[PDB]
Amino acid sequence: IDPFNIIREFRSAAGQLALDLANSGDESNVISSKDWELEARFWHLVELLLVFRNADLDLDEMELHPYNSRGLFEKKLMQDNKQLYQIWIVMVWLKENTYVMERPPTSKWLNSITSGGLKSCDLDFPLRENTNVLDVKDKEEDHIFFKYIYELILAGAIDEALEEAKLSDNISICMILCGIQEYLNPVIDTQIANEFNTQQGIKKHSLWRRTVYSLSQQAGLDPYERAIYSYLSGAIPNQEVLQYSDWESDLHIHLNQILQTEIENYLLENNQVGTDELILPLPSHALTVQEVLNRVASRHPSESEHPIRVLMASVILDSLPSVIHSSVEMLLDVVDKPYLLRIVTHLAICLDIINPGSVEEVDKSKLITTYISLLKLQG
Amino acid sequence: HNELIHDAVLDYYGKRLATCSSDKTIKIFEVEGETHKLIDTLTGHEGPVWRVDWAHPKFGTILASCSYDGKVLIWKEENGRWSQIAVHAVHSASVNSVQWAPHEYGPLLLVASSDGKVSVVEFKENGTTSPIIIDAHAIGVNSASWAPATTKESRKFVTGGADNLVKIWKYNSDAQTYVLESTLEGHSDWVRDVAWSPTVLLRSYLASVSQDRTCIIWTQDNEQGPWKKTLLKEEKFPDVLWRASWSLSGNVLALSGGDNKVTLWKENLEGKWEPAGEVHIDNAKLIMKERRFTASYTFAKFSTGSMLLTKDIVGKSGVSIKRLPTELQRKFLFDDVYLDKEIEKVTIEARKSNPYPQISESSLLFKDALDYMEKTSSDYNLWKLSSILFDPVSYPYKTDNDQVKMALLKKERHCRLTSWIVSQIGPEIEEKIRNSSNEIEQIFLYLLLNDVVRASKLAIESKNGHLSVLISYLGSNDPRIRDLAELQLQKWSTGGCSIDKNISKIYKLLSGSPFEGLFSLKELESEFSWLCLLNLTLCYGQIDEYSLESLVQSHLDKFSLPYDDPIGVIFQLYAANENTEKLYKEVRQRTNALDVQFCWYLIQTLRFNGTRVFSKETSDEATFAFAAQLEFAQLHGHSLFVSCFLNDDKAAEDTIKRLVMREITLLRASTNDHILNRLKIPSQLIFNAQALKDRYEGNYL
Repeated sequence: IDPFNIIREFRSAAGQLALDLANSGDESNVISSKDWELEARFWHLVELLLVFRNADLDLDEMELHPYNSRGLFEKKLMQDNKQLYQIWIVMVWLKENTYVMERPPTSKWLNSITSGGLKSCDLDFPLRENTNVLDVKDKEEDHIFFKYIYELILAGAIDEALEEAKLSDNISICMILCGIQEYLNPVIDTQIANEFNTQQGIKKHSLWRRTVYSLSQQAGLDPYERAIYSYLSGAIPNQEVLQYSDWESDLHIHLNQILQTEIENYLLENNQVGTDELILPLPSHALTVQEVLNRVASRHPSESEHPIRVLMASVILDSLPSVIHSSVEMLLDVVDKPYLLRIVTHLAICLDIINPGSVEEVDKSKLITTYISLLKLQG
Repeated sequence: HNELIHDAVLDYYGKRLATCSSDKTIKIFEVEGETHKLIDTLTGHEGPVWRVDWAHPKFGTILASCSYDGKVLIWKEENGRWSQIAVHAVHSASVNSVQWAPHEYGPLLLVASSDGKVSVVEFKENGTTSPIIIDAHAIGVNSASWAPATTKESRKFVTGGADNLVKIWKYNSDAQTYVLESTLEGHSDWVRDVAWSPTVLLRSYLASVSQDRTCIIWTQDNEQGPWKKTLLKEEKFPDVLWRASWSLSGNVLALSGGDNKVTLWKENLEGKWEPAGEVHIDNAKLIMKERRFTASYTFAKFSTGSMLLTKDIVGKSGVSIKRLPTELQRKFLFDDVYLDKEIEKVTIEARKSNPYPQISESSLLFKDALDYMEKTSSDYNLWKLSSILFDPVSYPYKTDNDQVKMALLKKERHCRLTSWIVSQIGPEIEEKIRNSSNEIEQIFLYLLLNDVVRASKLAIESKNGHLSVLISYLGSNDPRIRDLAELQLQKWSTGGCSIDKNISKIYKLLSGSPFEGLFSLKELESEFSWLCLLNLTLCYGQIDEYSLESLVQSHLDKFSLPYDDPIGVIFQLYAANENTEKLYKEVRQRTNALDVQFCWYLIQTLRFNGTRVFSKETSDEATFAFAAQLEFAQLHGHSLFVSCFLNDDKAAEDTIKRLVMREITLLRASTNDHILNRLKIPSQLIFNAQALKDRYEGNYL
């Protein structure tokens, strides 16, 4: 009996209130309505993390595939560790929330070939060996480029990303971004024959990762470009590139913790990774999510204060209940108070329709009182 | 001058020699090693003694000799004492050839003369005697020989005459004599000698030596078919040839020329013969002259021991008993422990047309013959490779599907091959990495070692990063990457860009096809071994799309290969699966690069593992060769074992029987718990021979 039938209609209006800004915003209403589109994006994270409950988990267990050494256990080691997959569910939710701009650049390195003796050099890679023989205009047309790719990779539009990094004749680049999308080899693996139909992956990605990271820390090349590489490996994007942080410092610092356990996992099984394949060192960070939302809290310009962002914080930690009980304490005191902000109490009825529905894990007193006081103080 | 003779003959065991020179005398010798013991001289004759020959040692110690006095004599040894026991002189001219028919025909002798007649005389002290005679030739009969036994109807013998012809006869019941069956007009002068082939294969063989210096070999499959004529070589010999003798095993043809030298000959898959191991007064004048006989009279008849006798002066009787030139050379063969543990890998069963044992089940892999060698001798390379290509890989832990057990086997064998191309190409590339002041070229080379690891690691130390990442996209045959490579390069052309030569090549290894691309790599023929070029299309080529066999082939279609390379040829087999047998004959027809022992172990291990298609006819051919090789080397044990792998039952019997009868005291308990018994050799065969030799050593001691 999905309770979200009412919520879905809050989330619906929340989103349609995002569209009243485009027309004639430009006053306090473009700002206050940045709160509405934040609610909606919260009702979604809520709508889909709760959904996460028992669902034919038994026959899911794939057991005729282990020992495979197929190096593609993502399908399994993201199905057995329900914790990590939960992380992921958040990421995909964050990805559908990134911005995506578009700006007017083809024929790759144009003005540098025509003029520069870079003809002997010829290729990007073979260039870093010469330091400062990148000419002007080119070094900029390439810059805007990796600003469009970093922005678009963040959003997880990988597909549409390579379709553009090709249109600029920057194919050598595009190639690299194929180790990230595939990041492992699916071939004649039984349980998966219904999807791929052909061998479409790249072995030794655990080895390739430590390569692209060696690329991100060389620093000789573009700031943004240098940044997109690190993402695909780990979360140390160049600080000169960390200016922007919607909640992307979230999306990334998490990818850190995920593609790490992922690595330390296929390592634990000795199934996909050779010992001599690890060229560059990489630490196994136990970045517990509860500690990651905290180190990210110092990069929250009061972005961890907002009503809605305190809530997305608990929804992530499953400590949503203690939040509703720590809140009632205030509504009993009446002694200022965030529950006098027009937006927070519509979310107290969130905790009113879920708790009883999902587990019935919330007191009938803590509930009952905040049903009353709400329907009481309305305008 | 010095001791000069005309003919000589060893017996069934080769411990008794005989010589007959123009001194009208014979000389019987007791041969024991490199020594020659004279027993007695024979004074019987009135003219130059031409030839001699022993009769089967189941009739006693007998010797026949003919001379210019047209009188054939029969000598016998009684408790040591030599004595003329009979006489046969029914010819008006001089007698020439004397040979005892196979023992199955009883004590029977053949005799040819210059009067143009041939006679067959039956000697039995108790039994009845009935002589025969035939007008064979026009100007005379120089020689005649008995055909191998097969009902007295299948008795045939070939004759040669100074009328330039080679006639064949057959014992007819009706006529009470030998009627004419075939004439063969292939010479243009005096036929000096004709010998029938003791071989047992479906085809019969005949060798006719001429005075016009030619030599024809006649073959026949069917029993009433046409005798196919075939010159030994399209050009005529130096001098005039005299003798023509076959080896009891292997179908070898020793030939005695007028250039005082003897020249051996063997056959091929073609039928055209390639040469085997080379080795080396008063009233008497007219006699020699009416015999159109020169002063250069050499001779060479094979012995029961498949050994070759030839006149020299190195010996107390100018008769060397050299051992055949065993071209085949392998160290581990001479070992008894190899034979022993090699039999066990077999399940021996007797055939359905005779008790004679023949292999039914074989688990012989190439791996086996690797422990008995060194990891250095050139062979180990030739062998271990075959052991990785054609040897049926096995996967320890079974798996859900039969396709999965396949692709895994497809893979494990793939890695063995490439991990070997490394071991060999090793020194070639390793030394080509010293000569380099181009760190990037140091990469492309390190990639020919299938070492992406130390390759990409280097790419970074090269101060350039990107390629280091693309190097890691190597082993896997991702399609979208093979696509991009070709797209990146096509956008190099239009750009008029100048990419470092060895960096665009690394890029060409991603397009899954480097030797045919836009930026092709065929150029690399110049400095890089053909093998190494192959190693590329094997590691970075389209592993998954094609079949490991097919793929290896799609590289040959790009290059010719060392026309005379053992390892190089091996691949060419692996290459064409459906026509592997068609190409094996196509190979040996052009190059003696695969060992005689190899051709067998190769076609035999492949036929007992269900790897490829093999004609019995062919299998036998290379089994004959190898069976003889060991035999010439005197290893009758291992020789016997190989003979087992014979598919023609009528052939095996003759090969096995004869090999055992002659060499029994060497095939006894003293060697590995009765080797002959562990092979399922007929009980009656042993007993027939055991007491045969005992009959001999009695008369001798």
